Amino acid sequence: GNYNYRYRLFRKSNLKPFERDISTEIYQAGNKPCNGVAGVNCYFPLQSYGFRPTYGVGHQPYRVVVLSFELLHAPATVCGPTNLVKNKCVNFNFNG
Amino acid sequence: SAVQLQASGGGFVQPGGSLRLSCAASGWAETFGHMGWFRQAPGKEREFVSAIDWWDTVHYYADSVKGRFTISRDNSKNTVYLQMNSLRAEDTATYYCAYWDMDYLQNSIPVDYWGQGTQVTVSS
Amino acid sequence: SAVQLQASGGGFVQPGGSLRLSCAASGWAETFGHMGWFRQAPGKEREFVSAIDWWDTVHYYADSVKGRFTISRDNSKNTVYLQMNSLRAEDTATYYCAYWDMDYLQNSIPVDYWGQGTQVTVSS
Repeated sequence: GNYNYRYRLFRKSNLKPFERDISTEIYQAGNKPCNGVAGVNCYFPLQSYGFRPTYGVGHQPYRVVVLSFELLHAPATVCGPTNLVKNKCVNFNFNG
Repeated sequence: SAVQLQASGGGFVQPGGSLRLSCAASGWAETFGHMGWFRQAPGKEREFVSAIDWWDTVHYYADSVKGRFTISRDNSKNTVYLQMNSLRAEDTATYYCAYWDMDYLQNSIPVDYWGQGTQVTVSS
Repeated sequence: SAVQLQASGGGFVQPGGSLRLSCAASGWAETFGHMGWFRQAPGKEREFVSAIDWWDTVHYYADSVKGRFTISRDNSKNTVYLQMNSLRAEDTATYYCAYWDMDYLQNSIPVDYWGQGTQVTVSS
């Protein structure tokens, strides 16, 4: 059981695009005050992931990588593969 | 499908004795599923303890608790009861009540719920 | 998308027999589409057989295959099977393991990716 991976379910607020949340405070879920102590109307937002090779594929862990490019000007960083002419009508591909 | 499983009780007891673990549901679940417990030793990862259904038909005990810890649900009180005996070292930890959701157990793998626990300490 | 499919199995089934196929998947895809089989009856048009959701949340069946077909994906090697019970004597077709590269099947006619035909005759 790979319980190292964990997820959050009892979070009050939504997140903006590409917004990180790392706070692990006890989530106050309702009317009765908790004063920071889990109990009535209070849950822990963090939950460990039950992750074993014996599991359903939907329940099975998936490694997800998200890349957010910016196809705009300014120097890039990635561009697979020249010589500049200087007076003739020639197609140019200067950094993008 | 969100339960605020309420837990209460605890105290300090002596080694080699016996006690009980508490786990009661005070919220709205997703179905009539299984109930159990999970424990975590200091400096060690969380460890599964025991598994039992809504009707105490199937009795899955851990080997560290077999013959000594006898889990059993209630005729009418709707509460499983892990009654201990001859306590060992591994059974003294911070316990969390487990809750699965299945009738025919193909595998004991899928978990569905969690709740608060009871502060049980076993020392002289 | 560029998805390679790995289907295998078959044999020589009998009236009232059954099959237990397999269809492994490998290759980058635009989305996690559904695997399954588009079998054309011998000399007929390609017909949906039984589709499983990639998350294993949706199952599909058809009248020509109801009661004698079922699709299930292997959790270990990711090879989706075609295991059935008492397949009839008329299924002397070639079974393509097609691949809808969409998360939901509004209609089965547009089949982004496809598979290899599995030719199994049904006679003793």
